[PDB]
Amino acid sequence: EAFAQNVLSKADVIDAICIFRELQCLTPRGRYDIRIYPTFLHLHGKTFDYKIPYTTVLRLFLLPHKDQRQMFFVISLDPPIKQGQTRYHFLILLFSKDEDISLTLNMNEEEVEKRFEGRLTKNMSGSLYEMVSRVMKALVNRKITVPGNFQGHSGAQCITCSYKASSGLLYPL
DNA sequence: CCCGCGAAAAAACCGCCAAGGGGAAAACACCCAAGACACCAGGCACGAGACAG
Repeated sequence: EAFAQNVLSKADVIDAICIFRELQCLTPRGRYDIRIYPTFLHLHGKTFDYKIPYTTVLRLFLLPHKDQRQMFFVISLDPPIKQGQTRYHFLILLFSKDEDISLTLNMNEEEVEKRFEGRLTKNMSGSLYEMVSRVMKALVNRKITVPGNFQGHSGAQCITCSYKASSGLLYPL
């Protein structure tokens, strides 16, 4: 804080709409902060960084976990973000239902009303996954797909099955 | 039906295979396995309980 104050005392600072710090990502793997912009999102990592325009997004999927304790937030990309010799077709995020948050936008009330048409507010609070879903919806306009009318025998909304030498969850959307 | 329907001499220009299907070698990528890098979250240590004792 002292260094920041010393910097501000000499600089003339004039941005991101909202910044989520450290969100459990599964594809790619690791903790990544997410900065929101009017036309894209900056996925900042401890080493690698990516920038996904909203024009590249195709679908947003919000799925529950088999144990009913976690939430999967999937973003379908196009073109896929590239990293050396690998291309990711989906951005997967993992959240916990008991992981709340309180966010405040970097905009004013009237500007938010004009931009998001009242879909968002200057200050919000609620579950982390709910907040991310609401923000991404208000940004992309695409509706977030949710599980259908399927309910497995174990009461879960998916089936545990293998695929390409790897276990995982299959959701009938 | 078969066969014939004059001796010839000179010149010129046009006629100059193309496809469908089978096979060989090559790359072209899928699948599988193993190593090395980023990192993150799980154990250890410490404070601060607090709650039975």
